[PDB]
Amino acid sequence: GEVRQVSKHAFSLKQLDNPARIPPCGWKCSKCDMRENLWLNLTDGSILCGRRYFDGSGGNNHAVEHYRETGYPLAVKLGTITPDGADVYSYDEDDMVLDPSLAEHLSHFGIDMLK
Ligand SMILES: O=C(O)CCC(=O)c1ccc(S(=O)(=O)N2CCC(c3ccc(F)c(F)c3)CC2)cc1
Ligand SMILES: [Zn+2]
Repeated sequence: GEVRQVSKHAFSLKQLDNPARIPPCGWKCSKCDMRENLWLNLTDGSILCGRRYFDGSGGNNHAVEHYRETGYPLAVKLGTITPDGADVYSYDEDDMVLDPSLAEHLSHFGIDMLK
């Protein structure tokens, strides 16, 4: 349906130790020159570009390629984080999802969504 369901990964997500401090702006894909359509993987804090859709819109597939190598399922679209939530995608469930632990998962990378 249209409503975003809770990811089965959200409660128990393992976030790796020694995370980067993710700034509030100015990000780049670590694999190419893209400065828009960037996805923060919530396990490892990688910042990588969104996929090429079958219409030829979107990025260079760096975040999806990283998922295929790591199995790390949850990513948040940088620039969509507000006090009211964010755009969160599950590669595993293949859907936009709700992460009830989003505030904690972002706080891991020094992101205060409330700000
Ligand atoms: O990228 C990544 O690596 C991570 C994010 C990701 O894989 C992903 C996949 C599917 C969706 S979606 O199902 O919500 N939807 C898919 C069609 C999109 C679209 C594109 C162009 C349009 F012109 C349009 F009208 C719609 C809008 C978004 C959202 C995100
Ligand atoms: Zn890229």
